[PDB]
Amino acid sequence: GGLGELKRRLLFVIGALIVFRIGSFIPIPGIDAAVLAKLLEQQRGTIIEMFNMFSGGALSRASIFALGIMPYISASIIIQLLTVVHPTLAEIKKEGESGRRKISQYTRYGTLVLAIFQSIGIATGLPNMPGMQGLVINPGFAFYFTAVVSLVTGTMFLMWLGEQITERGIGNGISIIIFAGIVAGLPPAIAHTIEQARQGDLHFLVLLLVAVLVFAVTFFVVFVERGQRRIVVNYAKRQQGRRVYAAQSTHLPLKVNMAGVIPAIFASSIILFPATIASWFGGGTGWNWLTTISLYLQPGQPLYVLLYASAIIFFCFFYTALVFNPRETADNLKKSGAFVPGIRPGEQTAKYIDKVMTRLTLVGALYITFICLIPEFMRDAMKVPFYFGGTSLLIVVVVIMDFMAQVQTLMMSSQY
RNA sequence: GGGAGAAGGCACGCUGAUAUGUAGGUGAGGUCCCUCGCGGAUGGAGCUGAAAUCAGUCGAAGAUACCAGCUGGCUGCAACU
Repeated sequence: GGLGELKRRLLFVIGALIVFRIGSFIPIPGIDAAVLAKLLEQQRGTIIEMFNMFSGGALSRASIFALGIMPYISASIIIQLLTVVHPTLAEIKKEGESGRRKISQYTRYGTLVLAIFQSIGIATGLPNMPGMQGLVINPGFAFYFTAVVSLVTGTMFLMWLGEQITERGIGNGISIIIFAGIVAGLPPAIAHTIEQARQGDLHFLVLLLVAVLVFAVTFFVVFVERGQRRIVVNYAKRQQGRRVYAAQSTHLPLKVNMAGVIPAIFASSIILFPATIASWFGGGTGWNWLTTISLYLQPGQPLYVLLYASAIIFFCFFYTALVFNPRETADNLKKSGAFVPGIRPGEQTAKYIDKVMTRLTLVGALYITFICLIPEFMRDAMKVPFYFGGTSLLIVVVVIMDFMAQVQTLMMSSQY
């Protein structure tokens, strides 16, 4: 706040959020958001609620972003999938950053194609199914083309905003946009909670217990994320071997979390994808089957909570194992002549680190599972609104902690 | 040539550093050359590894056991194995 350098970046990010907000408050022409918002009040609109949380609340308002930034993440999932399966992309990836720019371009183009396909499916399928129940506009090719091009331009401009915040400002664009979109719904929730509290509909003690529990979860997950296991190693004697004296790290820190919201968003996309594709048909055979299997996975249902929990565990474990590389560490200790008591340098050192991280990231994922599990049972028992949900809290905490970590990192780098 | 191992004396363990194993010994990967091979040069990862010096430490005793010359002076005879 004091430094002007970070101040300009802050004003840039905030301003970007302003532009994004104004752009998100503009509904699609020929679409009434009132009947849509009225439709979400039923049980058939509860299944799309979880998908609405990642749209920044622009889904109910029928803004220029239908799916939000989700198709970009899904596009990244598809790109990584083709990278794992097809060796052709893997070869290009090994050609250096020059091929990484190609993977980039193909990821953006894939995002474009997915945006087009999803625009077509959504706009054509759901409204025109009854048809013309929610929309007055006739099911013609004009409305189709209009909706397609509109959602394409919207998603493209959104990606542009994501690139601008990432480049000309601190932190990730997608991260801060999703974060802002999530925390934007908190003040109306609190306001409506207070207004209904004086009506006798909601008890004050309940809200107090909710707030206290939220603060407790906060303090807890903050305490956990900064928790780490350090490996003590004393090296080295005999100063004329051209390695010592260090003047280096006397201990190797090991963090439970990376940390990032990427596994959470990815897992969210993966789990919600079958729920998203089945939510396009409200009536007909979709009501008899697709709507049923859409009710199979619900934020209020324990099954979806357990499945999403397992997804969180798997994605977080895989990501944590992917980011941290014991090879580079072992090579770093080898070139410096570090000898671990405990050990002998080689491949045996890499197996030890993996052995520790396997017993670490596991119980860490168990902790995250618990933290994600509590607010659902709290929502069932205390009847708290959906803005207090566990996923949103996790996203907020991760985003804030990681952003502040990056800030302190930049301040430490600029210091010495 | 010998006599001579003459006689007589000195250090000797362990641990650390000089060097997280040195001097040497071996010689991978790589790059180059080739009359292209079980080739040549470069190359130094890994592996092996004395000796010494300095500092410390235990014990009455460090060639701690088994192992492993008694030595010197005069003379007879036979040169010698």
